[PDB]
Amino acid sequence: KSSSLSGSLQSFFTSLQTLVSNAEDPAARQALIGKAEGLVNQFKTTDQYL
Amino acid sequence: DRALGQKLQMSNLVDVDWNSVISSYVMQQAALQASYKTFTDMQGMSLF
Amino acid sequence: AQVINTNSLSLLTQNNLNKSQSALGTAIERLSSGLRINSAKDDAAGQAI
Amino acid sequence: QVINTNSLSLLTQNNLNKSQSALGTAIERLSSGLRINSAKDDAAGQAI
Amino acid sequence: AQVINTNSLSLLTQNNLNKSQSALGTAIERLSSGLRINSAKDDAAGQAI
Amino acid sequence: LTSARSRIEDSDYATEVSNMSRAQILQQAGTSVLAQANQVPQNVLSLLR
Amino acid sequence: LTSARSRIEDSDYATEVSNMSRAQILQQAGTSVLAQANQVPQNVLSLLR
Amino acid sequence: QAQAQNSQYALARTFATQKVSLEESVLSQVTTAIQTAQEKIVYAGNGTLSDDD
Amino acid sequence: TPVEGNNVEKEKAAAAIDKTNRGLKNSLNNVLTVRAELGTQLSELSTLDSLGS
Repeated sequence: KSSSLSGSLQSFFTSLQTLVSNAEDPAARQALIGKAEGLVNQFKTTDQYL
Repeated sequence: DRALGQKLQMSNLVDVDWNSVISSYVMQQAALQASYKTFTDMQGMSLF
Repeated sequence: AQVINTNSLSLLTQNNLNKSQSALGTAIERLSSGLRINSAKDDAAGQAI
Repeated sequence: QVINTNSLSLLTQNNLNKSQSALGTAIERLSSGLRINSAKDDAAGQAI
Repeated sequence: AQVINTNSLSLLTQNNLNKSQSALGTAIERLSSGLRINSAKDDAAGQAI
Repeated sequence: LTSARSRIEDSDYATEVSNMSRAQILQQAGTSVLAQANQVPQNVLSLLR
Repeated sequence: LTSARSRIEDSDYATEVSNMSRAQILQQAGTSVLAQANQVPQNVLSLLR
Repeated sequence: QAQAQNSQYALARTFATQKVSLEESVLSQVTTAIQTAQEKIVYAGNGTLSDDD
Repeated sequence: TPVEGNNVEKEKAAAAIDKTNRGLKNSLNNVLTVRAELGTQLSELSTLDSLGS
């Protein structure tokens, strides 16, 4: 219960926030894409186990 | 910097952590001991 | 159904030590470098900015 | 706290530079005997 | 009780240290500049007047 | 720009130092408990024979 | 010339300090494992039965 | 969740101060410029000046 | 290319200089973006391997 889905989820929200203040920045946008990929990864990985 | 990176690279190929091997080693020592107690007891019966 | 043999308790312990080791490595690296952000692993947006 | 960047030192250096410019101006004018030593001081006044 | 994952007293102390840091910086700044007012943070209405 | 660059880049030594202490204590304690853990199979061998 | 000669001559203090420490630890480990290693025949024999 | 909330606010505040301090500095220079402009204007009110002055 | 004594060449060289300033800005931003992408993957990998272990 530290790396479980929630932990990644709030981290994605955190990256989205940091984008909200630097709207033009390409780097932040790429970072948000990556965080989204990680989030979906955890979702599907747990679903695989079930 | 490149040399440090490749140094750490080499370790991953050839080195091994001590905790893992040590932990396995002690246990397997004990397992061998119980195994031989098997022999001791069967021989002790064997005298019949 | 017990792990006296596999230890388990021992393997478990070990993994926690790995977590602590990673924490110590990060702390040492940052404290020696003087920078929180030493590589793209620290942050993406931070690196760029 | 931060080890590697003394922001306050930079700020104090900037203030030192301010005072330095004022000091240089004072000495220059004091020595020349003139307020208008160059076009910088009072351009139209210099022309007049 | 002794919790080793979080030394609460440490964070408690760190906050107060930062508290001090701010005031020291302010004092040194004012002493250097020769002005009570340096930035609008100091005194807005006074800045204007 | 120097101030902002600092706030993004630099490390806060007190934070990493306390993290260091946390990590060191964790590592030593965990190695101790791991030694006792590896003995646990010895406890059960003494149990076993 | 003095600096250039130094770069050919001198031994790096930190590097060799670390090497010496590593070597002491390795030799300690080797000696202890050797004690247990000679015990190995001792164990297997002492169990004579 | 609440911890992450506070962290997000921390990031936001960092960026906000980043903008605002710079704005203040440039405005201070602007104020100095306006002051010296006014100073020049008074000079213009002088009636003993010829046209090239 | 020498420019002294001439016109045209001085201004042409200045134009190329400004062009390169702009281009360097853009290239810097691009490289930083790629570095950001790599950093994100680099961070993700450690979480993945802890999961696996």
